[PDB]
Amino acid sequence: TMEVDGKVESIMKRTALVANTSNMPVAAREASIYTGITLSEYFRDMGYHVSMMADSTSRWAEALREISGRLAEMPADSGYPAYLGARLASFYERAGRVKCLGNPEREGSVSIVGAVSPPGGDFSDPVTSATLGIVQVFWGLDKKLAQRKHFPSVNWLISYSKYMRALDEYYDKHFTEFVPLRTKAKEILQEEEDLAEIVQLVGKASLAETDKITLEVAKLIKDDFLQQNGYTPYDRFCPFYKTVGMLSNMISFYDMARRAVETTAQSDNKITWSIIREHMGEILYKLSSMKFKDPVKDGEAKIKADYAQLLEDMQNAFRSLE
Amino acid sequence: TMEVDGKVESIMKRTALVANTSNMPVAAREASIYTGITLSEYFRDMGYHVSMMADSTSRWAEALREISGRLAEMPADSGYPAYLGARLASFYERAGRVKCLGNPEREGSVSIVGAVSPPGGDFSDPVTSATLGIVQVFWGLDKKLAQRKHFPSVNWLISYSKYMRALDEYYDKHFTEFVPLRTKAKEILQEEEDLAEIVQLVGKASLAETDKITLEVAKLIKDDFLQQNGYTPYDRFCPFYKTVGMLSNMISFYDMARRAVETTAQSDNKITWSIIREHMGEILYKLSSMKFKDPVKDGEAKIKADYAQLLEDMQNAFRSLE
Amino acid sequence: TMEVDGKVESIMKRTALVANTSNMPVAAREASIYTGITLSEYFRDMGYHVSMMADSTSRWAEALREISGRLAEMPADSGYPAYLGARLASFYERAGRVKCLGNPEREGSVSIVGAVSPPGGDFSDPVTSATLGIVQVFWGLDKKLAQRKHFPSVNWLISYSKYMRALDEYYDKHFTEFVPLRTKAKEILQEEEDLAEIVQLVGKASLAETDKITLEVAKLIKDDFLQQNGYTPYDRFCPFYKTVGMLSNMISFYDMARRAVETTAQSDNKITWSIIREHMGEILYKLSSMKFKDPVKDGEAKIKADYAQLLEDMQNAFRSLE
Amino acid sequence: RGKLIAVIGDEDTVTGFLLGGIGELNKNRHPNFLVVEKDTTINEIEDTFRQFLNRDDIGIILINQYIAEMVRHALDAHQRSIPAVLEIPSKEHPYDAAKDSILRRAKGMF
Amino acid sequence: KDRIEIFPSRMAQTIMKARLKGAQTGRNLLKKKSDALTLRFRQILKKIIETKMLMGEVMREAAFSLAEAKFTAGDFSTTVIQNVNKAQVKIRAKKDNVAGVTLPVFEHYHEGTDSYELTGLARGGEQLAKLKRNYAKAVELLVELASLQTSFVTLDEAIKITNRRVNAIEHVIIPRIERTLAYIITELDEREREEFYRLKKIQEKKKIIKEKSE
Amino acid sequence: VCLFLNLANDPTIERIITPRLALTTAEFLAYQCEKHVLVILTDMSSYAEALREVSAAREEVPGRRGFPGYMYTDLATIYERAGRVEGRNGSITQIPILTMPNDDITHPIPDLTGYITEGQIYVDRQLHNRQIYPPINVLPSLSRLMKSAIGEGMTRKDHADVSNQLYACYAIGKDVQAMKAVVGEEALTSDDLLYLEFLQKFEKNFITQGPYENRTVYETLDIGWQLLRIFPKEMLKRIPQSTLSEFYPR
Repeated sequence: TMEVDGKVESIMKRTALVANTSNMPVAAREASIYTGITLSEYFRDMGYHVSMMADSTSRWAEALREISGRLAEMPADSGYPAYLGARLASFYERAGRVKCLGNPEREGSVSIVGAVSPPGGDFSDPVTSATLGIVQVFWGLDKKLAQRKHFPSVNWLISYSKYMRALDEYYDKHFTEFVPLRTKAKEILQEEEDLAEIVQLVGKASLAETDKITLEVAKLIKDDFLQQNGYTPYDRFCPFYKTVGMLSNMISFYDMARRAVETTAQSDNKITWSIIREHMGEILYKLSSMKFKDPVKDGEAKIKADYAQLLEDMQNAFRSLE
Repeated sequence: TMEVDGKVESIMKRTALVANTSNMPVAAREASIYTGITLSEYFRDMGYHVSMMADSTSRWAEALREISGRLAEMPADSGYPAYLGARLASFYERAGRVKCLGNPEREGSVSIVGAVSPPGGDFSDPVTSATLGIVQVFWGLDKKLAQRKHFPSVNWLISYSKYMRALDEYYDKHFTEFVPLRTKAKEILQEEEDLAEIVQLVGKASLAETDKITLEVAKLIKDDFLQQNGYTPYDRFCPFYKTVGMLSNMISFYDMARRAVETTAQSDNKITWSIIREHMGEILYKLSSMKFKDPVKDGEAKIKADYAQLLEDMQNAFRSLE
Repeated sequence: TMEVDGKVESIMKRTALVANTSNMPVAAREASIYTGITLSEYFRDMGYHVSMMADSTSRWAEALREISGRLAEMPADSGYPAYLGARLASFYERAGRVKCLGNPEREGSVSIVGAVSPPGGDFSDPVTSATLGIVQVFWGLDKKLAQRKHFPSVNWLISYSKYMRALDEYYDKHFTEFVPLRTKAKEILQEEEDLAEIVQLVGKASLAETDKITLEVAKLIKDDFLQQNGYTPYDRFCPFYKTVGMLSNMISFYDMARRAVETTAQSDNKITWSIIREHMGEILYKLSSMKFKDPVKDGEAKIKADYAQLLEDMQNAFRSLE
Repeated sequence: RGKLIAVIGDEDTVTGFLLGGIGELNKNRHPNFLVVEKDTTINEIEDTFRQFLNRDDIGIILINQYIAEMVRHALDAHQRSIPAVLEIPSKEHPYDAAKDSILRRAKGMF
Repeated sequence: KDRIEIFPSRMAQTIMKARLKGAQTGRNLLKKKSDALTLRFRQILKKIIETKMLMGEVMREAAFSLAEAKFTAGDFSTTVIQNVNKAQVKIRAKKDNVAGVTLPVFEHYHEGTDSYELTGLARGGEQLAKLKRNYAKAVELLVELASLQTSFVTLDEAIKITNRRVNAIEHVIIPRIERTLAYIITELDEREREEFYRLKKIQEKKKIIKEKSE
Repeated sequence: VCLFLNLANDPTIERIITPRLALTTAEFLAYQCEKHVLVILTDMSSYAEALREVSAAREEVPGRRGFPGYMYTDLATIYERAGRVEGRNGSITQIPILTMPNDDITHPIPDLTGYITEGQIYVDRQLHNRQIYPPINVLPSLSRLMKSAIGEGMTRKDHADVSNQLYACYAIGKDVQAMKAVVGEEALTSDDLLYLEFLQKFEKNFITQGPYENRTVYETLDIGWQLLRIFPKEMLKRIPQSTLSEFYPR
């Protein structure tokens, strides 16, 4: 169900399912993607935005290979037909935001979220290789994160999105501060990915204070920003103003801790992550609890005000320490 | 020549050979197996326990392949006709123990031993796969043993016989003790296989005393039980009483050695394989020499007495060490 | 230009070209090959020592493949016609030195150098497999040397020449020392190949002192005797006197280095490759700069004198070191 | 057959260890120890250290920290375990943990 | 070089897959061996430092006891340095085991040849006996330290060797086998493609012959 | 039991129509007579060989590894004649049995069967040689819908936790058994000894069953708890305290 105009409505009022199992005719499985994308194109033509989710393009590709074998066509790379790549390209190409046909000026779009199934994580098989060469985003779910209870299970290292440049025009207008914030968050995650190897060889304490800040802020982000308890009301849906405010507060903490450590590493009263943790435990707890603000009980204005307050209190604590 | 009723008689009084040299016509090569099996069936119907030796089902499959190619049929994998499995099954399944037709009640049998010769020892050769789909016993080859010149070259880890469940009732009546001895021999050999990988990949230094016992008694079983030079006067044929006696002694030795080390673990006078070997090297040598007892000139009772004497000596040696 | 009778003449006067480039009609590649060999046979009949360079026989093999496909013939491996081996054999077989026809007793030759362009850079290709079954010299080239710019990219481990015996009758009276020099050079390179795997998996720490010298003199031969930049005045052409002299200097360094290490390995004042490297930086660089000598700017006399002088310098420094 | 103990140090420290029971005069009448008197210079001190290091029966070697510092370029060359060198304090100069020959191998000791 | 040079086949594929699993098993075994050795090495580092701290005070006590001895007995250092004879304390090389590596450790052992007996007969007496006793304490401490340090160096070299072997397995041997397996799979696909094309051509020609029969 | 037998020397076309008779009868009994049917199709590798024979008889060019290109659809036509249906109490459960040739899990038969079915139960050669029966290696075996099969009101409250804990302890036991040959028993910690004891008793009491010993799921869970009582509660880290306090004692 979904909330539209304050009322709970079933999503089947806006969803259409092209559903078929493995014993359904092979021509149906191969034509499933095309029927779905043609329905999505039809609804796009009316100026709607249509999310088309193909659950297994790998199984569509296996249906394609089966039809090719029944036609007795020459087998190409790893058994798939001579035209698997061309077909995937001409299919994914049908996505995109369009100025719709016809007189009433309209804009629609079809967004294809086509999932792919690599055998045991092997991205090399033709379907996965062409899919990852033809798509522009890859969300890279991960069973290991699922077991670690990191929900969503997005791996945030193999994942990527090539639309970041196209969205500068939008972020610089509506969420002006988000782009550098995102860059710094990605850098922090990469830095922890690097430090995890060092910590194996020489242990955690060997790290500089800057690297301790990196490790602990990255822990904060992973546990209380990327991880998300979707089953609970407060953050099942995270409005982007809330997301950008969360990341702003966390990266402000990063900048302030980095400044405090860097400007006092040369002094007698050298500040350390231990001192920061002991002094600003309250601020760390509030940052970790930032998840709990509920847009349905706290208004957008209240959430923004509370995050600004957290920023101010963090500023005051860092200023009193420095 | 063979002994019957105290008189040496030629085996050609009870044998028949269907000769087919490789240069004879392919059709005759194909019909050779069917002629052989038909003769075996004929002598089965009289109440005889005919054995049959098909000397190359691999070359029989070659004959089928060539004939199919000449007939211009579509082959299966590796060019064999798709009905290779059906042909091999219709051939093998003519074996068995039967209650013959006709009124004078009698029960013959036909026992088919079929040679396979895959290219390069390919366990996936289509003829070999089709054979494994049918045969109840597979005495697989081990090229490592062949190149070590350990004969027989049976790969006791991938060779199998599904007739053990049916033969347990016979063993329970005639050779009661043999079933647990067989079980423990297989256990020991698998344990040695698992241990040797660490012994070679890492080293023998870390092994425990029970591991040393397993390795050494398994070497004893491999060298002095599962090795049988068939050209020698004493080991061209090994009666089952000799086989079960040998294995009984070796397995009892394993049990008593394990008992010694287990009894003296967590105790001041810890026993080890390094003390067992030195204390009773004579026992080990006699266990190794059990094979040399010759049924032809040593009576059944004499060999049984020798093996009972080795059991007595083993018990005495272990009791004195303990 | 080449000097004849003290007069400079352009080699175009003795070169003829047959060109069927890649995009000119495919069927004509076969005609190009045959026309080239026929012209060579003509000038061989005159009593000349002709040489034919087939710039790629894989292109002719592909022409045969395409014509065969248009004919709908049954293919050999990878689509080539069954008669590809016969075509290549009949083409290469026109190469021998001959006693030409006709009354004035004449002797000529038609050398053949057929480049092969194996698809994928592997020599399992059917064309290369056949060509290596036919030819007597194989100058296998390595993409991994070409990438490093170790030109000529001849792979000295797999390449071979079955004429090394027929040629010793000539070597042992024109360039006497060269046969043992070549034998020791190939032994050095094979020893270094054997050491490569151990060094890669164990590191250089385990190497003996003679093994270090083998490695380093092999590097010297690779960098400064084998690789030859064909597009420079000094190494576009490397006379055989220059080649044998260079190899003599390097092999003599190898001999003296091994003598010095072996005669002092039992002493307390051991000589080590490090001591040699530190003491003989000038000599090693001179052995590395031997290649730069220009046969036309520096006469044969000057080059031979300089190589002898470097030999004297090496002997002086060895005597002054040990 | 068994290993000995060897000492380099002040007269006081050597007297202490000798009373402890370390000293012996070998078949050549060469002690397994050396007192660092002011007449003994760096070259002879390191000669004795090297002697102890080579000789197979010496075993465990004791050196005060300052003398080890004066001997350092030989302690860096010492790279086999059994001739165990121990850098020890003294009343002359204290011991410190930093820059010990064996502790060079430790990178996690902050 | 990149590939093992085994010729493609299904048997070759089976062999290479078995060899890849063997290489990975060896990698994991040696990696656990390395972890065990490194754990013991770090433990010995900690114990080495604690024993160094303990020396930092036991040796100070020994020096102060010597000071007390000199105050009463006079300067006996020359007598001690002269009356050497034979060592009362000696060491025996004893063995210790970690994983498969051998760690040398030292037994502290007594011969009883105390030549400095009677050296305090008239004055030194109890003060010099206490000096002897305290330096016996110090000698026990320092022999423990030497045991730790010998084990420490041996473990360091063994750990470096094991890490080098693991790195070799996971950077040369395993990648080589994986490349060979990929090449084998490619070439087997090529075999199957060639056979398919031959059979397709044959079926085409059979169809043509059937048509020509009419 | 309704038993169909297609002997190795019976026609391969009859082998083709054997599973379809079996599953037609299963559909009749389940979706018409309303009873829960378990369909056990033995040797789908043999069925695939019969399919290959019939395909070649049609004169179709082989596909991957010699099998027909449409084997995916055919295996799916057999398998997918399963599952519960709307408004009918009956159901059909399938246990295809596969002889993987050469033990190659990538072989088309097991590969397409893995794509079409919802789990796998591995039978292990090492266990078989060790003489453990049934030699079901629990580590690579998986049942995707076990979470629906088990639980309160279906088997018992503690089933999922006992299963996860047994699997985790078994994995750690195998890891420790590998480490034991590297470091030797005398160097192991007491936790490693507990894990090795659990591994031994798990393969001896839980896995090893004997062909005629029938265990209700309650009895299997009681055995699982007897095994998990080898460890103290604190090392049963995958079982909630809510379940430990209720089931661990005794």
